[PDB]
Amino acid sequence: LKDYALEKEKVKKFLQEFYQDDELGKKQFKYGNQLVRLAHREQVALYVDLDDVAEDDPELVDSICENARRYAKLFADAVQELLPQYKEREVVNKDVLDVYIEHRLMMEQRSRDPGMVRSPQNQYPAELMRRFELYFQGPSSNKPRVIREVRADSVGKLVTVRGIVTRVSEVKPKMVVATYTCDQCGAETYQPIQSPTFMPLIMCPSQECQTNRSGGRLYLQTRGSRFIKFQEMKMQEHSDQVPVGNIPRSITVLVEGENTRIAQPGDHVSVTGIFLPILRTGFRQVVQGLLSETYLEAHRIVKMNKSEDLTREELRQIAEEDFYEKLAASIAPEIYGHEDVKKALLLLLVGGVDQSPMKIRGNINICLMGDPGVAKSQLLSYIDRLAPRSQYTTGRGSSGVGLTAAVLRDSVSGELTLEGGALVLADQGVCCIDEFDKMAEADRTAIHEVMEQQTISIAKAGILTTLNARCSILAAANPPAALLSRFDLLWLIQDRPDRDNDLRLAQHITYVHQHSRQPPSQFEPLDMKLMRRYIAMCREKQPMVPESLADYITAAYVEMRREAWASKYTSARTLLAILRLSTALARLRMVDVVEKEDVNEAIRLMEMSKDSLL
Amino acid sequence: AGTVVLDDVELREAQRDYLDFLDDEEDQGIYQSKVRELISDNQYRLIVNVNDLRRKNEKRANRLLNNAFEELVAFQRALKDFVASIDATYAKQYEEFYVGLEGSFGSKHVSPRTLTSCFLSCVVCVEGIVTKCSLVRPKVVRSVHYCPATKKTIERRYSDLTTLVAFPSSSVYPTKDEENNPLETEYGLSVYKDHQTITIQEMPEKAPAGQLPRSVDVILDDDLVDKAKPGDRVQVVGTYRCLPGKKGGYTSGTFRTVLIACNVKQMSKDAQPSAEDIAKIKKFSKTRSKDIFDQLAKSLAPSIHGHDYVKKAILCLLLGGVERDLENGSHIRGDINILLIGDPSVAKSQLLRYVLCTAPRAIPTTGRGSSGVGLTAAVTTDQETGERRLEAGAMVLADRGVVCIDEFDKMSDMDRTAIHEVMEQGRVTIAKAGIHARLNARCSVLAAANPVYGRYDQYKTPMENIGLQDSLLSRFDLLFIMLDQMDPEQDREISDHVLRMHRYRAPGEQDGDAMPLILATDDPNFSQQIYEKHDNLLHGMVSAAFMKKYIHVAKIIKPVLTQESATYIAEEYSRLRSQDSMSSDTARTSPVTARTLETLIRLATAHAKARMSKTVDLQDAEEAVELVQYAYFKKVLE
Amino acid sequence: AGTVVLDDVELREAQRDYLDFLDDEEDQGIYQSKVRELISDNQYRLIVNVNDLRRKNEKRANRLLNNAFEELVAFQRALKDFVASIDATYAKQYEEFYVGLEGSFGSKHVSPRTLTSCFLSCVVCVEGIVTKCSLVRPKVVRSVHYCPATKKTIERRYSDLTTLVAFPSSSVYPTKDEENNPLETEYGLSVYKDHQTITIQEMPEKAPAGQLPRSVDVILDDDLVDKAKPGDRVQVVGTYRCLPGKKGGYTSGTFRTVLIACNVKQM
Amino acid sequence: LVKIPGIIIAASAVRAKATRISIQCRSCRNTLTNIAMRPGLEGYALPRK
DNA sequence: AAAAAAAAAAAAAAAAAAAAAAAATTTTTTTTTTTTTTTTTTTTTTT
Ligand SMILES: Nc1ncnc2c1ncn2[C@@H]1O[C@H](COP(=O)(O)OP(=O)(O)O)[C@@H](O)[C@H]1O
Ligand SMILES: Nc1ncnc2c1ncn2[C@@H]1O[C@H](COP(=O)(O)OP(=O)(O)O)[C@@H](O)[C@H]1O
Ligand SMILES: [Mg+2]
Ligand SMILES: [Mg+2]
Ligand SMILES: [Zn+2]
Ligand SMILES: [Zn+2]
Repeated sequence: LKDYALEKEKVKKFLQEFYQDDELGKKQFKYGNQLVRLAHREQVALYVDLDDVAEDDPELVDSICENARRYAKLFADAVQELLPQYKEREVVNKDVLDVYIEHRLMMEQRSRDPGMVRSPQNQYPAELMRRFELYFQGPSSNKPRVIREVRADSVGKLVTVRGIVTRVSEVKPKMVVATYTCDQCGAETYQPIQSPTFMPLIMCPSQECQTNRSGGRLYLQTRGSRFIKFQEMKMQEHSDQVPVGNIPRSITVLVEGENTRIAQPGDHVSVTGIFLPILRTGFRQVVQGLLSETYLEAHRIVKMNKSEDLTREELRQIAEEDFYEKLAASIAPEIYGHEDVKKALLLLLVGGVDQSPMKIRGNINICLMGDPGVAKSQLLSYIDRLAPRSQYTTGRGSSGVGLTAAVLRDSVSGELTLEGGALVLADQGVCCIDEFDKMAEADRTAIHEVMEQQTISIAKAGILTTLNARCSILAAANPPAALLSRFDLLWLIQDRPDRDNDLRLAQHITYVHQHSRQPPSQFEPLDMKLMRRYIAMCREKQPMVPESLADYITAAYVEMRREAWASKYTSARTLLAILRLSTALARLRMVDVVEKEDVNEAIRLMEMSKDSLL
Repeated sequence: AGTVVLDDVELREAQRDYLDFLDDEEDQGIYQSKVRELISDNQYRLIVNVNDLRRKNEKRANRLLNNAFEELVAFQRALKDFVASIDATYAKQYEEFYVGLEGSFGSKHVSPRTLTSCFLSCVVCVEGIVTKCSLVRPKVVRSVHYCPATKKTIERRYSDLTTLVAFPSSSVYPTKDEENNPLETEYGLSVYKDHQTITIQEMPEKAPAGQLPRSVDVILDDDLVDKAKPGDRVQVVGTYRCLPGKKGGYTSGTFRTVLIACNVKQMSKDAQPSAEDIAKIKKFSKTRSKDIFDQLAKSLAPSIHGHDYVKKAILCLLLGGVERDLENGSHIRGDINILLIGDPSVAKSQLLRYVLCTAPRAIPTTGRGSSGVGLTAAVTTDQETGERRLEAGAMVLADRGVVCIDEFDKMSDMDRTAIHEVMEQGRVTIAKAGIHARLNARCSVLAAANPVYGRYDQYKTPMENIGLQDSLLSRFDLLFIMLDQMDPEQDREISDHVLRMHRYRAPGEQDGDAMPLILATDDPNFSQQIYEKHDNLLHGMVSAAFMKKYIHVAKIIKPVLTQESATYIAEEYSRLRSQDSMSSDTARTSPVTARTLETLIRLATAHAKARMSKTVDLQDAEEAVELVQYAYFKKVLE
Repeated sequence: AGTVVLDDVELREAQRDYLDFLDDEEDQGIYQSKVRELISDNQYRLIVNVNDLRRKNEKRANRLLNNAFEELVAFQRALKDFVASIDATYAKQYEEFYVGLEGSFGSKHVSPRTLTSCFLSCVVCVEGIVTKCSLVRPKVVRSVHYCPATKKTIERRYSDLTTLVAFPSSSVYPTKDEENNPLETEYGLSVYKDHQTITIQEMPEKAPAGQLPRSVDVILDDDLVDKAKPGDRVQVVGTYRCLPGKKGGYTSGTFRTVLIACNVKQM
Repeated sequence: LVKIPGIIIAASAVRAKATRISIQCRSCRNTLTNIAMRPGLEGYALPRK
């Protein structure tokens, strides 16, 4: 119970006189500039930082957290009232809604009669004239909650949760303010929408129609009405924060406006937003009372961990001649040895360069075939955690529709939508397929098609589509033409006992068990964040093969093909592999031209991978 | 205003009796201490023992168990008054306090099949298995509204009429002011309580074999919502009532009955564990810190003779190693996997059943009785919302526990391959297009396999006698070949032990009678001395309960490898990999990989935990080395 | 339960202003002395001079005159709070402390003829002669019942819905228990309020000559019932309101009006 | 009254059928306790006034 | 000052204007639950 006029004045003071040094120690009035852009219509969403609010008024932040929707509306009204005094020039009428807004304001000014008192139902709804949205960036003090722990005590509260996106619908038009036009009076009726559904109006309430006592039927218009991009996603508990014997819990997040098209399935997302109910009318409730479903009205969605979205010394380390070896070493440092396999996995992460002269994929596929207990699954899991877009499939737990897509009954409307499996979620990413050799034949055929065509051609009963799965494949198996012909690299890992090697491995593993970290080396291994940043910086560095390298590459190919022919499998795929591996090496070296060193390292990797087969 | 109550003799008597029962200073003080405990823990429900209530006041016990609603109302009023007396500032925080019950209910302890009309309005205790667990929905009990036109704020109060007659005026949610101004509901100020509905089914083992199951619907209000999940065995105590229908000029006699749970408790009363016992454990650890491990090993399975190394390994399993969660999220498992590959009638199955009875969260699985989705996680569709849901399997349930896989060898290769991830990294990664999940199952596997041909042919190598591939065997950190040795002396020992155990009789409880073939007495699974007395007929031995408590306390301790033990283990592992570690005529029972070094580290940590060492020393390392040496080699005769 | 107001800004402001006016200690304690005098005399109706009220706060005076029921309720709450502050036991003894008005009413001072519908829900000071009176009847404001079968004692309260929407639920006198146990009313414990109805006619020497006289019905309650008898030239200060009709289904739109007297004076 | 032989091929769960009901008026809250329900498969039409 | 006539009043009987009281089950819908069918997926057997 507080004076909302006073609260509105407080938020207005904050917005108008808050400042920070975000730009090289220059007081710039952050939210003032944002308001300027909002008035100019160059910005749709405004993200208020509750950390900034608390910098001066912590109790206001507490009030917002205790009752966010109310204070969300208060901030929206404050911005609405502030826009005119920040407006500096005329809007360019970005869209049809802007045209409608200007027309309505113009004719309201025309029929103003300023002194006349207008009925409350005789004005434009506030949401009908916004063209902007206001969301809250949760305070840093608020520790993130857990989907299971967010309960009725948090209803109406600004909670921040973290989880995996298991599903997200496609952006749909959700009506905010329905508009109607009458067949008698030429006046517009408006119906703001708060319930999940609504009943369209029949008769017109316009003063003219009421006076004339005409029929005054009115027709619903999608033109003057106001819509907002609407998405419905489901976030899931992280594995590390589920109870002992419990399966992770899922929360329905509703995203609207500029927050849509930020989170896709499989992303690690931290969602700040308001926990709210939805009345459960209709259902013959078992228990009397106003029981209601729940959801999270999203305000700020951020990508976490691998889903995440430089300094002179950083550029120095990139330029350093040993940068490639540093990156190859930093991958899974707790796993001893396997320097060459680490280099191969780094190349798989970086990728080659896609060419569409007939489109030839630039992905690198690697299959670690090996003896039991040789870190195959450990490296697969490390890549799964590292690669920004990655999926992990162990055996037949995720088989069939777990790899491909399936038709599932949608919820926002109710219909057969298409949900993507592991391969789809790994699209333009990595799929780590452990226990490859034990996989079902159908899944193996699907992986075969994905490794070459980058697609999944499903023609089952309920589904007939061609999914796009542009994912590199890092498979693991234990002891072959059926795999050597296809996979870009086939790497054999045999653990042959040896006194010195086993002693070193035992020392390494014992130190790991002691200090929960890899033994110190000459160079500190790079963090997952830095590694992902460098990998991404390498992705957008497409180099090209000079005409000079043609002779050298052809000579190498013919030589290796002679070796394969003489010995007791080489093909054009071998030369393609050399090309894409060399391009990946060039990407890592930050050059636009593939070089002799690149081709040399490609051939060395191929030679050692094949030597592993013997 | 309406018809308030001026004075009520029965209510006053009930509240006075309950306040007297709760105020315990002239008495022992149990419930005063319990109220202080809940105040300290910031809760608003007290668990009151029906046995204590009956002891102090028979009349109040009968009244509470026969007319629960108003009696529980009076009890909760007394509870709030008592909490205010102890500290009013905390009593003001919570609107109401709740009274759950426990203890023994004579005829009110029933199964969903036996919960009939006779128990309507009474307090009942029902033990069963959860089948359905709806979502936790907020139910509004006090709604705050704001009128922008008049700046007024209003509060609407809705009574919990779940089982009482409700009229529409009670449930009318306000939307317009008196003069039809729009009202905006303030969610941040309104009050909601979590509400859930579950279903409790007659336990499959206790239900009659012939007929179909019987179930009961249970309403859980705040503080009792996420206490149970489908498939769990739980005890729910609450009032069995009738749910009102809906307004209608016609009605059939039928009524929909439910159970408003006042408390819910896990069947896994064994999943959880005094200063006397704590000091006893401290002295036991301190006194004989070297032979404590051996004494525990020998006392582990008293009814099974011999198998010293097998029992040592089982103790190491029950203790578990120390997991290593690295700075990069990498995971090194701490659980320990044992495969008893053995000749018929060598007590491997009995060891499995011992671990079932002893260890917390032990799940019994069989070769072909738990296939695929039943053994690991699964994905299904709700069939009502058309949405995909996870379903925990045997190992997901056994997370932070043990899975006893009898007849492991006769599992399909599909299932055995599916179990690889659980064995290695302790999780199940399952995905269908709709939903992908990474469930945690950090379980330890105790498998009981018989060799190909039925009986272990000692002339053939262990690789041949074990019909399993090296990739699978590497999963099991310890592999014990348990032969039915034909030594007459050991035969004498075993026969004497068996006959002594068969001759044993219960002390006093039995005198020549027959063991009987449950609702009459409280259910043991839910029921609330260092050494055994040296009976000559059982010994010719640490107590079971003290062993349980000591293992529980020693599980938490996290010993850290010391440099000396690390060097010793590394040298021994190098030798084990080397060829010289095995002489002629000895064959490896399982290939030695880095998995075996992890086995050594885990076994040494388990030994250090048995000793509560806080450091894994050369003693522990040597014991682990010796056990691995015994387990990983076999001498093949010609 | 039901709707309960939390932040009624107008009610809070009215209570604050009325309590400030009744403080009076710095303002030569006129109303402080009046409250003390009524406390000593064992009275529970304070007569307030509207001229002094207007001098202190013209806003409150206008609000009270033009909105009778709301402002009178706020004034009575403030008076009860003041009476409790001066002496708590007396405040607890008397449930509700009433406020009657006195002084110079610029336009509200009228006669039964000039009293038109423009004064509904306002404070009017009407002069006239009592043409007739009614017997003083007790209306039950709080009934108490005892159930011999269960020894329970219940107490029902009836609100003063004289000029407010009233439903059958509010005006049902319990005669059985929830289990159909006959009740017995405890008349001694029950609370009754005396109520009377009089008729004020325009003074013949003031009425226009040769015309029939104009009358008005006045409702008197506890502590005002027997303040006048037929033939008394009385000044009644009260609230003019429309009396609700019986539950119908068809309404002719005609509403009997009446004056809920808050003060009665003789010559 | 009939005596017949047969075999039971199903048996529904045991539910609660009211033998007496107490109906309370919404307006005056007065009750009409102890209304004798008929036995068997049969319903009761509540009073309208 | 007394008798008769006039009228003046009091009380009782009667007839409308407005208000108040009395009387009131049946048909159709939808939701849940349960079952049946199709296709895909998985499992098992034979070569
Ligand atoms: N070269 C190595 N360096 C460090 N640890 C290793 C090495 N090889 C195996 N390990 C350890 O041994 C275990 C077995 O490896 P894992 O990859 O699970 O077997 P697989 O290769 O069959 O998947 C892992 O826990 C891993 O940490
Ligand atoms: N060493 C032993 N000590 C005690 N009992 C034994 C021993 N060996 C066999 N038995 C007895 O033989 C029976 C074998 O049954 P079980 O253990 O279920 O089969 P298996 O021994 O093949 O696992 C048990 O009832 C057990 O009492
Ligand atoms: Mg593996
Ligand atoms: Mg057996
Ligand atoms: Zn119109
Ligand atoms: Zn009634």
